[PDB]
Amino acid sequence: TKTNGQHAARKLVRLRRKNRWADKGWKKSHTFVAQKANPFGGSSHAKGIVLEKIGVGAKQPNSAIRKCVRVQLIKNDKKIIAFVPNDGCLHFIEENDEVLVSGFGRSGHAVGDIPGVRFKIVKVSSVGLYALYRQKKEKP
Amino acid sequence: TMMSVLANALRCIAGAERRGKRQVLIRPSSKVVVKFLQVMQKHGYIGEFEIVDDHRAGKIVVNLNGRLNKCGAICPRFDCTARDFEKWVKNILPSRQFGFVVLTTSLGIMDHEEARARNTGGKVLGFFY
Amino acid sequence: VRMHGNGHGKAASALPYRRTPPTWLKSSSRDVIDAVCKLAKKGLSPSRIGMQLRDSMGIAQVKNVTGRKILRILKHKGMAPEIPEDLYCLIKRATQMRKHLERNTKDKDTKFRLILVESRIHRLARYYRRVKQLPPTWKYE
RNA sequence: GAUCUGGUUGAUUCUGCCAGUAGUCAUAUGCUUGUUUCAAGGACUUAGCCAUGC
RNA sequence: AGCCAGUGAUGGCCGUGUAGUGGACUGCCAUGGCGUUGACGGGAGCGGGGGAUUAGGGUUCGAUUCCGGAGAGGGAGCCUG
RNA sequence: GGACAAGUCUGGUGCCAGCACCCGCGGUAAUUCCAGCUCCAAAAGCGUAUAUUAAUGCUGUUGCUGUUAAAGGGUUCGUAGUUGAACUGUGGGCCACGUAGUGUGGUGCCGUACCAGUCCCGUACCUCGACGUGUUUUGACCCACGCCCUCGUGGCC
RNA sequence: AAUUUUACUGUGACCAAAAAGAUGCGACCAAAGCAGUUUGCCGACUUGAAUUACAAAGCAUGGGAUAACGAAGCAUCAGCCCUGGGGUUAUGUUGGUUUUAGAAGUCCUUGGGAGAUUAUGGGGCCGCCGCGCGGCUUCGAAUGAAGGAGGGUAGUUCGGGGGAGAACGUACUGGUGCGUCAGAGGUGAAAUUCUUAGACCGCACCAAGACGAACUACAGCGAAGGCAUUCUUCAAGGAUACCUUCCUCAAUCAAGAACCAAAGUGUGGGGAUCAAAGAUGAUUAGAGACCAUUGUAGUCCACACUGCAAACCAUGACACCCAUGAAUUGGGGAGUGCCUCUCAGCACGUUUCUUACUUCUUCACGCGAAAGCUUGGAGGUUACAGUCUCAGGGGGGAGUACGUUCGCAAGAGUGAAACUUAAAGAA
RNA sequence: AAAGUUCACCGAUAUUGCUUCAAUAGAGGAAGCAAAAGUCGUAACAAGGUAGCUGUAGGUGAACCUGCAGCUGGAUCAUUU
RNA sequence: GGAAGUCGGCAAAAUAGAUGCGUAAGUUCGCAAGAAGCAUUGGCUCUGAGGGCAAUUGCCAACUCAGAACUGCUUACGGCGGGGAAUCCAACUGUAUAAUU
Ligand SMILES: [K+]
Ligand SMILES: [K+]
Ligand SMILES: [K+]
Ligand SMILES: [K+]
Ligand SMILES: [K+]
Ligand SMILES: [K+]
Ligand SMILES: [K+]
Ligand SMILES: [K+]
Ligand SMILES: [K+]
Ligand SMILES: [K+]
Ligand SMILES: [K+]
Ligand SMILES: [K+]
Ligand SMILES: [K+]
Ligand SMILES: [Mg+2]
Ligand SMILES: [Mg+2]
Ligand SMILES: [Mg+2]
Ligand SMILES: [Mg+2]
Ligand SMILES: [Mg+2]
Ligand SMILES: [Mg+2]
Ligand SMILES: [Mg+2]
Ligand SMILES: [Mg+2]
Ligand SMILES: [Mg+2]
Ligand SMILES: [Mg+2]
Ligand SMILES: [Mg+2]
Ligand SMILES: [Mg+2]
Ligand SMILES: [Mg+2]
Ligand SMILES: [Mg+2]
Ligand SMILES: [Mg+2]
Ligand SMILES: [Mg+2]
Ligand SMILES: [Mg+2]
Ligand SMILES: [Mg+2]
Ligand SMILES: [Mg+2]
Ligand SMILES: [Mg+2]
Ligand SMILES: [Mg+2]
Ligand SMILES: [Mg+2]
Ligand SMILES: [Mg+2]
Ligand SMILES: [Mg+2]
Ligand SMILES: [Mg+2]
Ligand SMILES: [Mg+2]
Ligand SMILES: [Mg+2]
Ligand SMILES: [Mg+2]
Ligand SMILES: [Mg+2]
Ligand SMILES: [Mg+2]
Ligand SMILES: [Mg+2]
Ligand code: NA
Ligand code: NA
Ligand code: NA
Ligand code: NA
Ligand code: NA
Ligand code: NA
Ligand code: NA
Ligand code: NA
Ligand code: NA
Ligand code: NA
Ligand code: NA
Ligand code: NA
Ligand code: NA
Ligand code: NA
Repeated sequence: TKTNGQHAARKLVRLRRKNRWADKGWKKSHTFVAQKANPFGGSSHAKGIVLEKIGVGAKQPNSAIRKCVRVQLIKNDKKIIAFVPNDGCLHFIEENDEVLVSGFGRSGHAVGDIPGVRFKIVKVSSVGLYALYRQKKEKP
Repeated sequence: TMMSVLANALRCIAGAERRGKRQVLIRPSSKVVVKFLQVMQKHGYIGEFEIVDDHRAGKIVVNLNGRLNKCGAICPRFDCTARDFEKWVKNILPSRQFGFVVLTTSLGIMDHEEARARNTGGKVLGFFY
Repeated sequence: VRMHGNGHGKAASALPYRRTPPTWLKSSSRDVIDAVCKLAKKGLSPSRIGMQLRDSMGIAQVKNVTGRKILRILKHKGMAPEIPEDLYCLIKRATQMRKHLERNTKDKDTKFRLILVESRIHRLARYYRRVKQLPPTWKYE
């Protein structure tokens, strides 16, 4: 079969080092290109400023409008598209406000039938969007 | 080419037992092969065998009795300490109630039950059950 | 398998189990050594000497009577060849191929076969140098 | 504890990846919090800038 | 995929400086030293004792209380001991 | 709804609003959306995001795959590297009886068979004197075992 | 004088604590911490054990598996013992002229005991072509030869294997000379084409270039790509036979090297056929295509390049085991037909054997998701270990971009990512 | 015995020039991927109506067509005994 | 002050020897190249290296290169390339309207 040496550890070490670059999971954690292209510099959340409110359509089998916003980040001035969850909840956003943005799950992959959206709105004016939805708090 | 005459002989024997034969012929044989056979014969696993002499490496005729299930060499001959006997048993044996792992120590070739009694260790050679 | 090809041949000689002379031979050990020395004086190779005794004198396996191999006998008497006979015969063949190729430049098949022969010479000469049968810094060409 | 499940077909047996699942003196944010014991606490980014007292 | 030598690179000889040996340094002499068993260059990163996950083999984290090293906005010189 | 424990309950909306980590639900009777009532998990705790370990035999030394699913170089030569045939030899006696299988000889040799005989068919049998079992008992083998061995031959004694 | 080393294994040496495993003790339990317990006094029992450690290092035990040295055997030759001869120390002390005699060295010779290889053979004359006798002088101790490798000898063996010459064969095209007279060619049907200036057809010749039909096959040879008339030549290659020689010389491979169908490139030749580009005629809604008539590069040779194929058995090389029955190619061993010299020859029939291409429908076991594979296995594998090496990692972006090496160019080798998708795929 | 003079040595800092790394604007020219199915056709899947495919060279609105050599993964495991 | 002059940097200015180091794009691999750029240079007093011929010694010839201490400048004969980034044309060396090309 393969090499069975008792003095062939060098060949087996070189083989594993070369072949470990072939899986996308291991390569993503040792290459530094993902962090640069990621709007969050490897961070759980980020803070930004709302530019305008947009409505994106859903993918083919479904049919809806997904009520996103366009957000310009603060730490590096990159522009992203984020989705505001739950019923209503667009009237709590307004323009030029400051929001906290988190990932959508799946670590950069788009989610659901929303085309190319991978961020969700968490806090607006530093109160909490779900707390506003449940009326546990009032907008400042 | 032929790199291990111990791996060869143990492959011939386990092959003939799979088919159901009563005798095998083994070439080219050596001292290590004969000492391995005596360990299997002493535990009552093969039966009588005889060495035919040419003025070269000889040949061996072995009589079977339907008791052997498998026998094979371990390559390369790893190293085993007297505390490492169990780990090998858990890996290459069907159960710890029966079976044998044959080692080569400085006392001589002998199975792991005898080696533990003398409290020694060495390089593994093979197994049979 | 052959070392430089695709042939699987098995033709060879099988030597007898009984090494004693066959008791009808006469031709004592002293006479055999005399015959070997006489033949080598005529330029015959060690392999050709064994053939001549076998086919005409009844001596099979010269080692079995006089106890000495043919090359050892010739070395003791100081008539051994300068280079080993297998190396000499390979070199002679490579020379004849090269002489042929100087007039036939399009013989690409003989060019392939010449690469195989010279690879054999360089592998053999490396061995004879390690076991000191050839002077160190001996080169084929 | 030496364990796995949903998605390719009109059905079937595969390769294979997506998704599920349990931890983390591992960080942050959301909701909610009676008692007690033990406890880490401006490394992450900016070895950036510093009133006053010791 | 080659690296090192004017202006120290590897070694030798008397010397000088140091607390002391030393190419640490002056003069002279020789032509050496390292590298596919990965030199030279580049990227991430304070070492370790140790933490997390655990059939077994492993994978990963370790700025942080103990030990060692280094620095006092940036970088160089020096007195007293 | 399923993975995954827990409603074929009752109102509202009508591919809209929304849910949905994945498969999917919503176009007038929605087991999936917004609510009420019950129920389930675990509980002073419980969700979400990102990174990482196990799941993963999807990095395989233990331990993967390569005819057709991803994957054998167009074919030979060849250096560093990795891997490489057999051989020098694992004593001998007595102890002592326990034990121990072979075969070895002999021992009795019943009972039957068989062998050679008698009557005597036929063209079957009946009578009469070794050969083979299977009772015991020798020779080596091995296992339990103390000593000796100039522990091959010599050569001393 | 003498005077073996390493790895592996047993047991000791040598190793801050905290953390980790744990030995003891109800801190009311526990996470903890090393402390604590007396049916009471001026106290007693006291504890706080013992472990481990990637590799390297250090004393000593064995010698089985291993690896480091050495040798290449004529490169080696060397008895042992015992006489008997020849040739610093003391001299109370110190310094010198001194010396005992020894010990070494050489050369002689006397007792003995060994030898792992007979001292035999040669020189050697005489008298009886051979023939023994007498005196005689002169000068063989090493394992064995792998159903591992290499080399040798033989059948002047075997074959579309390779390179050079000289010829041969019909055919396509074009000419020449005769004959004949109205069409010929092509298609599903036609039209571009040729033709009374004699086409097509018939016979005989000539020139030039290419190609070797039928025989020709589940046949042969070659590393692959490939290879088909005869005769003459040159150097090779495999199998078989062998009581020849040699004695581990081997297997497989980064780097490096040589070869490699067709198309393509450069420079000289050659130019019959077919035929990319191009031109006409058709068909069609259109037809740039398929069909017809043509036609340049190419197709052929020499010398330099290129280095890609469904370059396929889509199956890397070496070694072992493994059930049957009919065939076939080459070598070897042990009744029938032809038979005046490549002839003590050549075919065939029966039985064995080594090598090669494979077949079973009356071919295993076994394996595989299946189709299928099965003595060059895709078997002997969760009962997982003979040895080496080249690739893969969901589908696309993409064999793309950038950098670099090679190339005259065409191109070849090496080779990402951002983004995007839940399938794509196999039987 | 201070101030001071001259020289050697260590050397901050500035200017200039090279080298290297990381980010960045740009008229125009292209490529990929999505959305809606808008226009033109029908190359592949059946002998897909000229079997399909690989390498290479030329051509053309687009799928593609044509020449040369190869393959069956073919639409044939097969017919002078 | 530094091309604002002028159709136009015309004319002038400017660079400059030698030695050590260093040198880009592009390329037909020969070049481009003195690319670009940086440093040194006087006088005086010494030291070392580089040879020949006769018997280790003696005698003798040639100026080149390298190094050190001290000392000085008013930057001080002559002679001696300015450089770089691009577009158009012609491949290049050569010839050619004696007296406007
Ligand atoms: K071979
Ligand atoms: K796999
Ligand atoms: K041969
Ligand atoms: K005519
Ligand atoms: K031909
Ligand atoms: K045509
Ligand atoms: K290829
Ligand atoms: K043949
Ligand atoms: K078969
Ligand atoms: K089947
Ligand atoms: K390329
Ligand atoms: K084509
Ligand atoms: K220039
Ligand atoms: Mg599918
Ligand atoms: Mg900080
Ligand atoms: Mg750091
Ligand atoms: Mg840090
Ligand atoms: Mg510290
Ligand atoms: Mg989730
Ligand atoms: Mg429903
Ligand atoms: Mg993991
Ligand atoms: Mg292949
Ligand atoms: Mg290639
Ligand atoms: Mg061996
Ligand atoms: Mg502790
Ligand atoms: Mg041999
Ligand atoms: Mg004609
Ligand atoms: Mg023919
Ligand atoms: Mg060609
Ligand atoms: Mg050409
Ligand atoms: Mg031409
Ligand atoms: Mg034509
Ligand atoms: Mg398979
Ligand atoms: Mg395996
Ligand atoms: Mg992939
Ligand atoms: Mg057709
Ligand atoms: Mg079609
Ligand atoms: Mg078609
Ligand atoms: Mg003006
Ligand atoms: Mg001028
Ligand atoms: Mg350059
Ligand atoms: Mg200059
Ligand atoms: Mg000109
Ligand atoms: Mg003029
Ligand atoms: Na080979
Ligand atoms: Na801190
Ligand atoms: Na300090
Ligand atoms: Na600071
Ligand atoms: Na596992
Ligand atoms: Na494939
Ligand atoms: Na207790
Ligand atoms: Na307690
Ligand atoms: Na405890
Ligand atoms: Na094929
Ligand atoms: Na391939
Ligand atoms: Na490239
Ligand atoms: Na199918
Ligand atoms: Na000139």
